[PDB]
Amino acid sequence: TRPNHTIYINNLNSKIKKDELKKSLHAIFSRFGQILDILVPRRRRPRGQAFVIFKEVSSATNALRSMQGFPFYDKPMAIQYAKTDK
RNA sequence: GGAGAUCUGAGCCUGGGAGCUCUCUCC
Repeated sequence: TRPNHTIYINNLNSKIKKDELKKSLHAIFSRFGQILDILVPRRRRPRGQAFVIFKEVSSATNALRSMQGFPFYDKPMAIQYAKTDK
């Protein structure tokens, strides 16, 4: 995997509802750059992962570095570059 | 077809979870 516009965040707190996770993510990650969209996809079992698509790859890079392992709803975020740019 | 829905619909697969397929709702 290599840098791209989208970051993949797993290990989120599934106890939080979708909309509240999307807005918290937007408020914290918008600090690094303009965000085009945030996806919290529906999966077979409790959704605990999201995609944040920044407008500039530089924003995804600093975000990936700064917020790596940072507590988010009492759970440390595990951040990656998306396998496929979204 | 499109858009949504399960810690609050479901069966498989996985067995150190970015998997597949259904069902339902709306257009």
